[PDB]
Amino acid sequence: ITAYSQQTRGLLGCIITSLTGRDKNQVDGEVQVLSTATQSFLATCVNGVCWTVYHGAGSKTLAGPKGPITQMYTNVDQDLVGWPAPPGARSMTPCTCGSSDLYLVTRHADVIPVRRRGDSRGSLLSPRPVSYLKGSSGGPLLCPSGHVVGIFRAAVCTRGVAKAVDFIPVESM
Amino acid sequence: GSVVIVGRIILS
Ligand SMILES: *[C@](O)(C(=O)O)[C@@H](CC(F)F)NC(=O)[C@@H](CC(C)C)NC(=O)[C@@]1(Cc2ccsc2C(=O)O)Cc2ccccc2N1
Repeated sequence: ITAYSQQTRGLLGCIITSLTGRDKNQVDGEVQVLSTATQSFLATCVNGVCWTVYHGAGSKTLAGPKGPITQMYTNVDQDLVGWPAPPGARSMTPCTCGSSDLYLVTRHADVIPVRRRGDSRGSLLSPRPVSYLKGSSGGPLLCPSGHVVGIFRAAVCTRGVAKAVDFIPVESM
Repeated sequence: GSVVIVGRIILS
């Protein structure tokens, strides 16, 4: 698995788009880099829904070509929200080959190995600074074949080093 | 206001 990223907006434009709800940029790729005023996170497109963490998006709309997109799925207890994916996003497919060495795609488009530990827990195969994972919530956890098994929720860390991640299973989507 | 897409990640 490889990844590369492409910024599409700067600061002024993010701000105004948030107030208008109206996104006329052409959308593409599997994973959207999102921002509000408060934070920046990711959304994984899986079966034509853009998914992301509830602790990031809250219950807010997603700016779209025609104006704000209402959440179609809002689960506060699973920390999961979903918007109808904007046209152009590349939709991933949920894994089922059931592999257990997994791949976390970050905001910096690195692709870090994660050992599946349980339904929605993983251990990093080599420690990263947690700072490096900041902004990656919502990102995809991939199996070797490129399918999605979930989206990053939370890093478990001590003294600044992320050892394990918590994730929301694709199952729950 | 809205959540805004400010970039993307392409998967290979
Ligand atoms: C995601 O929102 C993002 O930043 O893109 C990640 C952030 C990253 F992994 F750190 N999710 C969060 O940042 C958190 C949101 C919670 C409601 C789940 N929580 C954590 O990941 C957590 C680790 C961490 C983040 C910032 S400082 C820090 C830490 O562990 O010191 C914060 C936290 C507080 C209390 C108990 C557990 C955690 N995990």
